[PDB]
Amino acid sequence: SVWFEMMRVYNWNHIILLVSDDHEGRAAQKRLETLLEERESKAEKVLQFD
Amino acid sequence: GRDEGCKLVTIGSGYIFATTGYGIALQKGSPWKRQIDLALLQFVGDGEM
Repeated sequence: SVWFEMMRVYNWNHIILLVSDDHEGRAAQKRLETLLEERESKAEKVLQFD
Repeated sequence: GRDEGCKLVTIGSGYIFATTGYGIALQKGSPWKRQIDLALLQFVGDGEM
């Protein structure tokens, strides 16, 4: 969310999600998409793996 | 359509004209845009419009 606040710092909009884990990564993706709904934007590509 | 005697009739149906639409003006940065747009798509999508 502070990183979403970083989208208020440098006015950056084009982001890519990369998460190694799976449990916390889904909730982080949910929170990030909830915040990106406010600017009506989305991340480019979400990534989860082993 | 309410002309007395149906005298005053336009030419064509806007073929040689601008043919624009109407909308709801929101301020640049208003978070209400997506809800209003999906509500308009719902109002057209059921014949309520």
